[PDB]
Amino acid sequence: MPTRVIEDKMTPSFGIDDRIFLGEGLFETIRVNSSKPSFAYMHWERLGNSARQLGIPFEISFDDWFEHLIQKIQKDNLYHGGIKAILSGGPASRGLAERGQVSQLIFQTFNYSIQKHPVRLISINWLRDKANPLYQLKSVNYLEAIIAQRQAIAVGADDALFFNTENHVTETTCANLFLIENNILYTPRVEDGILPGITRARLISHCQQHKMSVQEISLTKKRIEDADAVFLTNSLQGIRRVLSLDNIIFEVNHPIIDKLIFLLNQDES
Amino acid sequence: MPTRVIEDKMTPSFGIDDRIFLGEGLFETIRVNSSKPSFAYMHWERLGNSARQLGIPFEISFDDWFEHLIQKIQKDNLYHGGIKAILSGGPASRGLAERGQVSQLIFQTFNYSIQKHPVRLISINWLRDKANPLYQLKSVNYLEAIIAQRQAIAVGADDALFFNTENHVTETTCANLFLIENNILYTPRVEDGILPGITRARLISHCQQHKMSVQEISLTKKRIEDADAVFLTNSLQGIRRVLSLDNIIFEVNHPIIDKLIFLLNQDE
Repeated sequence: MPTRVIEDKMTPSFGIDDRIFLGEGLFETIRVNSSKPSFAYMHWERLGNSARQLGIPFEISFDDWFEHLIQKIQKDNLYHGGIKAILSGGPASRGLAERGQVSQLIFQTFNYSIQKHPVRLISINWLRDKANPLYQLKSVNYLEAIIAQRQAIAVGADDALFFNTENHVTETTCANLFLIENNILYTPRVEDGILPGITRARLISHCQQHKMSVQEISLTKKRIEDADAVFLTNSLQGIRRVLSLDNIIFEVNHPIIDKLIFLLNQDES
Repeated sequence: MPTRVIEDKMTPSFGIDDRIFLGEGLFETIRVNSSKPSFAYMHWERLGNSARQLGIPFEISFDDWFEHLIQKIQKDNLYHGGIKAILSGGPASRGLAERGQVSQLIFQTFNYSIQKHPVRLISINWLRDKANPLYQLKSVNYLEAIIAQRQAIAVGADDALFFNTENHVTETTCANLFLIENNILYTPRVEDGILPGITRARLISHCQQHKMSVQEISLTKKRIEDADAVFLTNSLQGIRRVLSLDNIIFEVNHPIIDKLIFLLNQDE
């Protein structure tokens, strides 16, 4: 059977012959609320879609996936917190284009605090090609993000914002970006070369259900600078308000943001 | 001691809290010939330079490094083959900008096969910014290269050639590139966003020593399309001849290539 969960016997890890050491690995970071994994299906779907694209087996049913998440939450006594799933290409013979016959999955829980202070961003100087497939995969290849976040921290900021080679905004090191102008929501298109976030997707669905105008379009730096508000989304933090980008301070409050926080919070899927 | 070697106790690995699983890892691939590692110093120097750039501790002296290599060669009965050194950021608390207090170093030996057939390359469609620091580091973040290599194999090619956002050649998935035009050697500049190869640097040195004109300059796709010959360099395979890039076919012979193979082989 071509996908193996590595269980505790005490924390599991990947062996040195695993292709995850060449970067052949994917992850999902799942919020746990009241001992229940939030949006377990959407995380499974995305992980499987990405695995398929990379040729990595992902032969674990949704029910078994969900059961594994529950057994981890129960064993580690988690109520609120997170679970990270890491899928490796697996042990394989040496060679860049070799193929792991059996992929390996590890689950790990953690506890963390939701940060409520608004975030300070800096723009990164190097650009991404929207055609580079790496940027639509939640992979283990995060050094770029690490370097960018360290630069942000070095200059007094919290996180870094990337742009593509058409000078359009994509995302930060860990979150999708939204802005609000004249009570209309804007966010970069999937085609701008972003990670298609689950939280982003949920927020768009909520807006559609509530007939709140939301536009998926290519956004220049000037659009951000001129926004009424700017905020970020991800599964662990939900919506995070943005105080500034480079030398531009924003108002952090908006009724649309409070409404969206409420709606994301009520979701028990 | 902020750098720990993980020894056999048999095979060692990194723990799940290690920042290597976020991509914070560097490597060196060292050729071994008749039980002797090749250019151990240049490999140590590069890894140290990169670790310093990333803030990963690398408190291992060259003598210590060399001793580790020889001990591993001996223990594994390695005569001809390779040694891969992997340096991880190490265990750390959760967070993307957290820092490993103690980096971890693991050495592994392997046999490998020498491939001498002239290679067929394809050009990759997505471009890299030369200002993206990733591309000058020999890191564990090789998924881009994996995807590219798989595309090359799908159409019966051997390797894939990357370009930067100024439409200049950089490197392949595993090797630097050189071209010959009118008996002059040309190779992309380090500033074009390439890994500064050891084999590349050795070749530049041999050319200088033998009065061979060698130009480190930005190269367009057209320059390569018009080249007399094209070849690749890395530690394990040495000089590799190039038969084709996309639909463009090259003569694989050139007197300069023969001379350079001779000169690099004394060293190996």
